This record gives sequence, structure tokens and C-alpha cells, in this order.
Amino acid sequence: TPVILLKEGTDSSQGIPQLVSNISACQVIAEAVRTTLGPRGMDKLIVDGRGKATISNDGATILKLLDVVHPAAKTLVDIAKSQDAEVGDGTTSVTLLAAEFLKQVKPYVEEGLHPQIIIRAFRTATQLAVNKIKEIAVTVKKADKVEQRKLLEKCAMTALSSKLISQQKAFFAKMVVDAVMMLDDLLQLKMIGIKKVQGGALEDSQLVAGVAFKKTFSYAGFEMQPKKYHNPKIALLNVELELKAEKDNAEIRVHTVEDYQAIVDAEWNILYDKLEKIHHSGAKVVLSKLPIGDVATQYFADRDMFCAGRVPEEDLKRTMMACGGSIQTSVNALSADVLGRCQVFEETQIGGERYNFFTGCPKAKTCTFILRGGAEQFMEETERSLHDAIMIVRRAIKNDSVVAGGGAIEMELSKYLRDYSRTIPGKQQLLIGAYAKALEIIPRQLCDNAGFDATNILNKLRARHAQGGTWYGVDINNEDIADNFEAFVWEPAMVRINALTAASEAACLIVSVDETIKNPR
Amino acid sequence: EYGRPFLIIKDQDRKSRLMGLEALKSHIMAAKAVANTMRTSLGPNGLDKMMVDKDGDVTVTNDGATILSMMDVDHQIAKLMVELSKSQDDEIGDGTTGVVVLAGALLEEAEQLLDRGIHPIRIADGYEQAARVAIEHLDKISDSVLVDIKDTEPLIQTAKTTLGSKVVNSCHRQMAEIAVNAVLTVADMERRDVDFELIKVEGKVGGRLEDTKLIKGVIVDKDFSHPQMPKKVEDAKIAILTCPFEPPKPKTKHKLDVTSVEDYKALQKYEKEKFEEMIQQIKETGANLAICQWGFDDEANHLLLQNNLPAVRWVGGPEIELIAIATGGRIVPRFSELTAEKLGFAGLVQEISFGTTKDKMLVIEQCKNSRAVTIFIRGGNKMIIEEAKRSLHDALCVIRNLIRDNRVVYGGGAAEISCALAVSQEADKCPTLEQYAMRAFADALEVIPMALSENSGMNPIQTMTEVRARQVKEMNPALGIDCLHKGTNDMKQQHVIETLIGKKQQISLATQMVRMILKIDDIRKPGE
Ligand SMILES: Nc1ncnc2c1ncn2[C@@H]1O[C@H](COP(=O)(O)OP(=O)(O)O)[C@@H](O)[C@H]1O
Ligand SMILES: Nc1ncnc2c1ncn2[C@@H]1O[C@H](COP(=O)(O)OP(=O)(O)O)[C@@H](O)[C@H]1O
Ligand SMILES: [Mg+2]
Ligand SMILES: [Mg+2]
Repeated sequence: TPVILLKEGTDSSQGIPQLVSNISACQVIAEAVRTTLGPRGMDKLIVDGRGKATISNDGATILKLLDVVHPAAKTLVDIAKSQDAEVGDGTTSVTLLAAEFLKQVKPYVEEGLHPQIIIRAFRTATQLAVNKIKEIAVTVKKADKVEQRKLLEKCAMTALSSKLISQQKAFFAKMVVDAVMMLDDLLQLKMIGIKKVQGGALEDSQLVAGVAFKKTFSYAGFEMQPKKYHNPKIALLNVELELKAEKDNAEIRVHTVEDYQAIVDAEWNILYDKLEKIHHSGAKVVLSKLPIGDVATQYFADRDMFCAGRVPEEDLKRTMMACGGSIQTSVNALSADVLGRCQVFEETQIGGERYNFFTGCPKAKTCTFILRGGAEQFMEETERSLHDAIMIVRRAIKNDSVVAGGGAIEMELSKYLRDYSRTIPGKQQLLIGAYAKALEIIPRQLCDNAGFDATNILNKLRARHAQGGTWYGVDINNEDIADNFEAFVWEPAMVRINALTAASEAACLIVSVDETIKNPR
Repeated sequence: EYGRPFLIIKDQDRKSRLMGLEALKSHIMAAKAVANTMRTSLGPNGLDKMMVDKDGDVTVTNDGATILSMMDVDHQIAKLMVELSKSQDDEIGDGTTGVVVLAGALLEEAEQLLDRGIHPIRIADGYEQAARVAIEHLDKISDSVLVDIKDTEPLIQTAKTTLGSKVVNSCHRQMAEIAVNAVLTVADMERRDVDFELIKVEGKVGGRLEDTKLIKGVIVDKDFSHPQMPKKVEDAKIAILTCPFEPPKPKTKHKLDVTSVEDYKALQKYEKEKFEEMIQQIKETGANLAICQWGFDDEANHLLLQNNLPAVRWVGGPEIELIAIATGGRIVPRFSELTAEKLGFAGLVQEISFGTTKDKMLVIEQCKNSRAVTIFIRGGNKMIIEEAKRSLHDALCVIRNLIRDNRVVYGGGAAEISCALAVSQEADKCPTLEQYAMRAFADALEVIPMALSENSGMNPIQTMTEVRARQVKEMNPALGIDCLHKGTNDMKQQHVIETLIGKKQQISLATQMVRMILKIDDIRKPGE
């Protein structure tokens, strides 16, 4: 007693009281995101310490902004980022499924059932559940080109149904699909630029098959040079075209004024040599990451050619990929190949700002979005919904297998597990039965949000599925059930498969905890 | 044991939360307060507000965007109305206060629908449908007017309508003339674009408000370098320079070694000679005046005077690029590169002196065709000058839209009344529970004629009822509120005009904002 084993302030709890308290803790996390699911879901508004406000419907984003410190709840936060980093859609579905798994086995833990028996039960059905999804997934391996452009649109619209831009999903889906089909075979996400300019209606958004970026800081004389060309040649640079000192490690020592005047004229002759080398190559538009001096701009003005400096790195790489040139750090080898060709260049006004447009490139590998909102959080929320459409199409390209949504898939799995538990004896019958009950939370949370009789609809759905109607889900508008595969409610097979494994792994990990020790500070 | 205090969130005690309908109702009350503060400032008979800054500065203004910008607010919904006002201002520049009144009255009509058991997504969907029906009817009653320098009377009438709501209305016939002419001398017709960086608005206190004039040249806040130079020239050939009037200096680190007396004397001669060559090089090209961006030396200043050549010192960056465009010259960075083909021309350059103060200004006038122009504002108070600058900026933006789109509708509430009837007409055919949403939209579209009548001193309900019946019996969609007490109700005869894009932006922007407010059902704040 006088010398205590562990330092003072150490917290230690264990047993059934500790484990049950973890189950109830995860219910609060699943509560924050519960009513954000469905064609009729809401948003949440969160304000941090500094007063900045964020309005979002993305499930993964809400959990990040919460300051969760409960060790067991942090597991549900991480699986949200897991679904975010792999498929990008289904961050709330994997959260509700996680909480429902734990709540349905909670009474058995009170009865004293050994958790390792519970763990074996979860891992048994997941291999059955996953193998059921792959069997009944619908695909057409024959390569029809117009069916592919229709399948991707149906997948894209269904990913936008629960977002702020639902009223224009048919308009945005066409824009998103066109973006991906011309984005190479590796599909770098940096090859797509999303810009945000205030003012204007939502239908004024546009897609430019080229590169467009913001006007940069320009020196005196920028305004006497033309702002439109038809067949210009673009010379991309990484060289600072301004009068300066050659090397920071340089030093000049001289005796006579005759050399003094010769040295003063030496700096000008260097600068005029580079600018004369560019002008002879026949290029009309010059872009450089480094600053462009006023002398260069005035010189570029006298010959009706356009200059731009301090262009961001990312915007330059997209311009090279869209025009087809190369960055040059020297002005001695400007061959005809290192230049970029576009079909028209112009500078226009967009909502109070000035933007440079490079449009008309037939060999482009890059697009750019111009989003028009009314407030800062209006376009930020708009881009977060666009990102869900981009990633969904990217996955669908690699594997074109879809299943019907709207709760149709959760009832086919639950019926299958219910018809398999009755075959096996023992406590393995109750655990799998409780597992199959947790799979019908998704159809219940859709009806609860909309405002129907959630009890009646589930009874109708359960009878249709067991009658032998595989793809029957919920009808939001008609307050009934209907086939969602002929109603064009699709989603890739990857979204559900990645939903089960992450949900099953989180439930198994939490149940397998015995005691928690927290040491001071 | 079951529910003993267990921590889930950092600082769990200090954070509040609102869920359910009490969340939506709190937003509506916050939104209504902003709209009722700025209901007064609508229409020609509107009143103003006097803002007070953080440090004590006083600003009296009537512009919708500025009031919501200088205001400091805490409620998150209030900041959403501020951002709504700014977005309309950037895109159009006129109709900043009208939109927030429409947005506010659009939320108020939804309170009854929420109470009667309607899911707000149904309300939000209904509002979107009504706006589409209203917009397609809006350009069915439009009237393309004109864009041409020959006539300029339709453009003046539109400029008169916008200025009629400000304190500038005391002389708004004159101010309309200045605004329209300024745009048409900078406007590029083929690209259908105008650049505001070529229009300089400068105001100086004193004088009278009616002394405002349009100068088709450049005015700078400088004077001649030497006090004894002449104060005017009449055939100015302008030489614009960028290098200073000093002996050269390389930028890289350098040292010059003097090792003997003859070396010292050769350096002394090189100094004084260098001063001569620059001024000789200027004069042989035939230049009459010299404009420089940097300073002069004492030796170089006097030699200019001795050669009868006025000059200006320490001018600004943007000023130089304007003078180059205005006078048609070119900018040279070295004396050596100066030629006779690069000089500009100017009919008159003068120094104008105001009253008791020492302030002096230089003005460049009477050139050839100029793509640059400046507005000069005078007035007896700094608060007039600020107001005159903002009101004139309103006039220029409206004319810009007429360049973009050349069809207009008639204001004074005539457009709103006619749109409301069209939406109400469509509501009688849609039976799928969405009819209630549409009638709430049309009722919230009449809040602009109500706001106009109340300020004019009439009775709202009677005045609107008579006008709406007339628009149904007759086929006249151009009857509004007679806020100036002239006798007639036809806005076509009274010459009240508003651009089409102004109206389409107002309706489309407000409806899309409500669809975001109505979609929020939760909130989390840290207490104080
Ligand atoms: N047209 C539709 N009919 C019925 N349900 C739909 C429809 N469109 C989307 N859903 C439902 O939306 C749910 C998920 O929406 P989403 O926001 O993508 O979830 P998550 O946030 O988990 O990605 C799916 O379970 C699906 O049932
Ligand atoms: N002579 C007039 N008679 C009746 N209404 C007018 C007249 N002039 C302007 N209005 C109306 O005043 C309204 C508000 O304009 P204003 O007060 O300038 O602020 P904003 O233009 O930002 O709404 C416009 O809807 C316009 O129709
Ligand atoms: Mg989605
Ligand atoms: Mg106004």
C-alpha cells in the first residue's frame, strides 16, 4: 500500500460493465448521422472554435468535425475514412450497419455469452454475405459502347439523389461522365480542376474541355496587349524573365568607367537576348511559374503578344497535358515540338473576376469545372457532391457490375441468412438470426426519414422477397414498394461489399476488448 | 452503472444543440429580422441607414450590399443573408436590397406549411417548380430596346431609373448623361465586354455636387517638378519614361576602384557628362513634356527647366498605363530606345488649383479617340463623395448589362404582379399536394409591391387589389405602383425600366438559397 504499483491517477475498468458501456457509446455516434440518409435526408451545421461554419451532408465529413475522445467510438470514425478512401460512397451506410450489429447482440453479452463465440458468428455470415452479393450481381461483359455511357449515367445520378443538387442531377451527371471518359487510363484526380466563382444561378455551371485559371498579378502595361487569338502557339516556361542579378554568389570588381558602362549594358543585352529568342519561335502566349517583370510585359505589348507570370504549378501541368508541350527551364532549344497549340484563346469576365480560357484542343486529357453558387458554403457543398460522382464512375470503369439499391439488396441478404441459420443447431442459430435482423436497418431508416409507416412497408417487403422479386426496394414518392432495377436505381457492387467487411471488422474488434487502462496526462 | 457520466466529445458540457422543428423555427426568426431591418430602404421614397465603424468612422448609405457588409452579426443564418447580398452585387450590381426582402418573405410563408404537416423537402421542391414557371413567363413580356451610340435616349432612361433611389436624384438627369457616355467610350462592341479598370472614379471635397463632370483624359494628383515651369501647354507631345534621371547602376553587386588622381578625375567627368546626354537624347526626338515614374536629381531638374521642357515626377504605376492608352503613346525603359514614333499626343495639359489649400492637380485633356476616361466627383461633404461614388457605380453596372443583353422589363412592381398571376394560374392544374407550395410562392412574390406602397404612404392591401384586377380585365402587364404620385399607373408612360437579367438573378438566387436554409435540421455551437 505505501508504494503503489502504477502511478496515481490511472483509470482501470473491466468486465461486463465495461463492455456494455462501449456498446451504448457507439449508439451516440450513429445518432449524429442517422437522419442524413435518403432522398429526403437533411444536413447538419457545425461551428468550430474560431466561428467558421460548415454545412455538409457527407457522412465521413461530419464525424471528422466532431471531437470524439471515447476510445471505442473512434473505431466507428476510422471505418468512415476507410469507406471514404476506397470507394468514396457509403460512409453513412457502413456506420449504421456497424451500430446495428452491436445493438442486436447486446442482450447476449448480458447473459454471459463468451465473446469469442460471438466473434466466430460474425465472421461466418460475412463470408456468406459477400459470396451472395457476387453471385447475384448483374453485368454485361459484351462491350456495347452506348450501354456503357448509359450505365455510368445511372450510377452517377443515384449518387447525387441525396445531395443539395438533386434537382439538377440529370444535368450534372452528363457533365461528370464526360469528364472521366477522356482522363487517360490511370485517372489521376489532379487531372480535373474544380474552380469556384461567386454569383450566379446553379444552372450556370459549365465544363471546359481545356484549361482555365484565374488572372494573376500583372505589372504596368498589361492593358495595351490583345486579349484574343485564333491559332496561337503557347510557350510554357519555368524561367524568370526580369532584369536582375545573375548569381547570389557573384561579385564585380572593375577599374575604369569604360568597362563600367560596358557592364551596365551587359545586363540589358542578356535580358533582350532571351526575349528575342522567344519571339522568334512564333509563340504568342507565354506562361511562367516565376515572376515576369514589367520590362518583359511592355516589350511583349509592343509586338501584340500575351504574357502571364506566377502561374500556379498545378494549373501549368494541366495546360501542358491539354495543349501538348513541355516545360522549359532554358530558352536555347525552343523546337517546334515544345510548343502548345490551341484552337482559341480569350479572356472573359466571370462574376467580377477575370479568367483565362484555353479551349478547342482536340487531344485534351483534362477538364475544368466552373461552379456558380451564391455563398462560400454553397459551392463547397457542391464540390463535395461532385467528388462522390467522380469516384463512383472511376470504380465503375474497372468493374461494371451493378445491383439495385433502395433497400432491395439488404432484404435479399437478410432472407438468405434466415434460411441458412435454421439448418445449423446450437447458439449459432440465435447469433446468425440476430445478424440477419441487423441488415434491415437501411430500409427502416429510409422510411423513418421520409415519414411513412415503417412497420407496414417492411412487412410488405419481407413477404415479396420470400414469395419468389429479388430487386424490390422502397418507392419514396409513391410511399410503397417497387422494383428498383427497372426503376433505374443502381450502384456498383463494390460499395456494398466494402460496406460489410469494414462493418464486420469493427464490430468484432470492439466486442473483443476486455479492459481499458488510461494513465495520467 | 448504466448511464454514469461517460465522455464522448471534448468539452461536452460547454456545447449546445438544437434538433427538429425548433431548429427550423429559429432560423426563420433570424432571417425575418434581417429583412425587416432593410424593408424600409426599398423604392424611390426609401430611407437610409447611418453605419458606424469599429474605430468610429461614420458612413451614410442606401446600397443593400454595403449595409449588410458593414453590419457585424453573430447568428450563422444572418451571415448567409450577407453572402447572398454580395453574390448578387458582384454579378449584377443592382438589386441587392430587393433580393433579401424576397428571400425573407419566402421563408416567412413556409412557417405555416411546416406547422400543418408538410415535409420541407416538399416545400423546397415546390418553390423550385414555381420559379421555373415564373422565369419562363418573365421573358415572354420582355421588350428589346436598343444599344447604339446614335440615339442614347433609351440608355439614359434606364440610368435614370436606377439613380432615382439615391441622394444623387437631386441632379440625376446630369449624372445619367455622365454614366452612359463613360461606358460607351470604353465599350468593346465585338467582344461585348467593358473593362472598369479603364474608368477612373476620383472625388475631391469642396465645391458643389453639380460640379461633377466627365473628363475624356487623365487626372493625376501631381504637379510640375520645378516651381518655375509653365503651368500649361497646348500642343503637348508626351514622352513616357520608366527609368530615373540618374547615372546608371547595375543590379548585381559591384565595386569600382579608384587608384589614382587621373582615375578620380575621369570619374568626375563621367558624372556630369551623363547628366547632359539624357536631356539631349530627349530633346532631339521632338518631345515637349517628360513623364517619369521615379525621381530626378537636383542637377537634372534644373537642366530640364533651362531647355524649356516641363516634366512630372513620381507618378504612379496604373496612371502610366492609362496615359499611354489615353494619349496613344508608348512606354520606353531607356533613353537610348526613345524615338519619334513612340511619343503620344495631347491637346491640353494644365495644372488646376483649388481654393485655400495647397492641393494641386494635373489634367490631360483634348486628345484623339481615347479608350480611357475618368469621372470627377465634387461635393460639400465626405459622406456625399462616398455616396456619389457608390451610386454612380450602380449606374455603370446597369448599362453594362444592356451591353450583354438588350431586353428590359418595366419595374415599379408591374413585373412582380404579372409573374405572381402566372404562377397562381399554373397552381390550379397541379393537384399532387404541391399546389399549397405554389400559392405560398405567389403570395411571397407580392411582398415587393407591398414594400413600395407602404413607404409611399398609401394602404398596401387596397392599392395592390385594384392593380391586380386591372391587369386581368385589360391585357396590360405594365401597371405598377404610383410611388411618385403622378396620377397614372402605367409604368411604360412613366418611363420606369429595369433590365431583364436583374430580375432573373433575383428570383433564381433567392429560391436556391431557401433550398439550403430549409434543408438544415441540426446545429452545434460552443457556449460563451
Ligand atoms: N431513387 C432512390 N430510391 C430509393 N433509395 C435511394 C434512391 N437513391 C438513393 N437511395 C438510397 O440512398 C442510400 C445511400 O445514400 P448515400 O448518401 O450515398 O449514403 P452514404 O452517405 O452511405 O454514401 C442508399 O441506401 C439508397 O438506398
Ligand atoms: N419611379 C419609380 N416608381 C416606382 N417604382 C420604382 C421607381 N424607380 C424604382 N422603382 C423600384 O424600386 C425598387 C428598388 O430599387 P432600389 O431601391 O434602387 O434598390 P434595388 O434596386 O437594389 O432593389 C425596384 O424594384 C424598382 O422597381
Ligand atoms: Mg451518395
Ligand atoms: Mg438598388
